[PDB]
Amino acid sequence: TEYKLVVVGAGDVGKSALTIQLIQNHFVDEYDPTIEDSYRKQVVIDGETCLLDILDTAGQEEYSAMRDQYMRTGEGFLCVFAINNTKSFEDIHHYREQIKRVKDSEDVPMVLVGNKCDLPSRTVDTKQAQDLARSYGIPFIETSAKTRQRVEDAFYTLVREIRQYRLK
Amino acid sequence: TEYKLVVVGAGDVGKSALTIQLIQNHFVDEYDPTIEDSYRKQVVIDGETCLLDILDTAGQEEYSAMRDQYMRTGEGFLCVFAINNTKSFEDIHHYREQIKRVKDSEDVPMVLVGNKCDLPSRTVDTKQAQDLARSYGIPFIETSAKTRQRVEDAFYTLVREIRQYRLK
Ligand SMILES: Nc1nc2c(ncn2[C@@H]2O[C@H](COP(=O)(O)OP(=O)(O)O)[C@@H](O)[C@H]2O)c(=O)[nH]1
Ligand SMILES: Nc1nc2c(ncn2[C@@H]2O[C@H](COP(=O)(O)OP(=O)(O)O)[C@@H](O)[C@H]2O)c(=O)[nH]1
Repeated sequence: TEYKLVVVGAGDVGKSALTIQLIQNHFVDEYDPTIEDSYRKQVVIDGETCLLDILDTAGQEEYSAMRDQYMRTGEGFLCVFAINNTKSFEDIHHYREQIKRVKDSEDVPMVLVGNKCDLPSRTVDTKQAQDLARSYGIPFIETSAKTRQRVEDAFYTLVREIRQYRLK
Repeated sequence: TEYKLVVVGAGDVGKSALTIQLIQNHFVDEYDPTIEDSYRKQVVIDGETCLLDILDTAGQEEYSAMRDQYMRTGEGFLCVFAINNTKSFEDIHHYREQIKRVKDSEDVPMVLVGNKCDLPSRTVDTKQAQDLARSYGIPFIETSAKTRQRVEDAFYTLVREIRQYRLK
């Protein structure tokens, strides 16, 4: 029943930073007497219980067996690039296309995120990213994990996209 | 075709340390003109191409949707405890039992690893661990990522267990 969110994108774009900040602000301790220690942590976003996973394909993950499994399991995807890393923006399309193939679906809940919007060394313009999101039919949000701008907004937006998809 | 190895165990036992050390010693750059950049890194152990994944269930992973997927995908498991952490040893049985349920199999290639054997603050005796491995019918090896003792031996042993299982 939980909303299954997957954060995906190139290395070093801030996927871990964004996810850690989200957890810090949204984790709760839940009483559950059907488990050994009687309490478990969960993340609740916009009234919805959420599971969170990060899909990397670089570094250690260039050796993983699990890429396609993450894409099959995930329900909605936060597609992250960094606004000072043109290659990370170019890499978005590959991840989206892979997700659609693995899920065998034209309709998958996604949000495009341009992270590191605090930085002055921008090489990806807001309009380039807007154009990409418009083509996909999805929201685009600029965020900063460093300055804590729109981090919550990005995850809330994805939760809404999943909720809408579940109504279809 | 690749051998799919999963490293599993409690938090802080040295799963990342062991895996990083293995990769450092066994990664190769492979020529493959069917991919964009023409080269990809792979890990080769005992002549076998291997994929590597780490299954954690604590910390960030207490929020994951992926536990059972790791267990279904993995072919052989390196079940790690630390010899200065009695709880991590007690936790092994739960992981093994979960793996067997998810895989719906009584026969799964595994190796039991007691890591941190460099430490003088031992609370898990070699004989306790030997007894557990004997019950399961699997090898037991003590390792140290810090002093680089038997790290390669642990992964080679698991590769042999998988190879034997593939012959059945
Ligand atoms: N300036 C800035 N740095 C960030 C931001 N988010 C992450 N970083 C830094 O970018 C690097 C990569 O972040 P990380 O979370 O490890 O990225 P991942 O590899 O995508 O998980 C780290 O040094 C972070 O501190 C951000 O919004 N602004
Ligand atoms: N003394 C000692 N420390 C180790 C050894 N392996 C890992 N560590 C330390 O134990 C801690 C946890 O290791 P880590 O690889 O992060 O464990 P994981 O959470 O199971 O992936 C870190 O501080 C490591 O440096 C070992 O063989 N000996």
